[PDB]
Amino acid sequence: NGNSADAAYAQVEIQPRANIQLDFPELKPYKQVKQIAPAELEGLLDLER
Amino acid sequence: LLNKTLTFETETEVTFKNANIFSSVKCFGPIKVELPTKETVEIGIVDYEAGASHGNPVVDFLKRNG
Repeated sequence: NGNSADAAYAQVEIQPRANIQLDFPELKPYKQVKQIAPAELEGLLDLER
Repeated sequence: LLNKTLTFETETEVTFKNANIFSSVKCFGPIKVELPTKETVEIGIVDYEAGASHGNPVVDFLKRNG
């Protein structure tokens, strides 16, 4: 049966390359962020300081 | 068969489909064993038949193994 039965069969593999990442922090959706801090904190801190 | 020596005396008839694909293969003729006199004697037959084929698997087998 030659090399048309044993060639459309031998699959292609994918060796990974190195996507080096800067590892900036995960920002969560605002609704999840208000759960962490007390509700009273909004408007309370001077962020200049 | 163990420690015996075998000889395959083989003819192959072959009709065609294209240049490359045989529409029929036949490969026959006797298998012989060497005796302790070195005379050979028919013990067996080759009896390969086939339709569409890109080769004769018998002669391939015996090129590698024999």
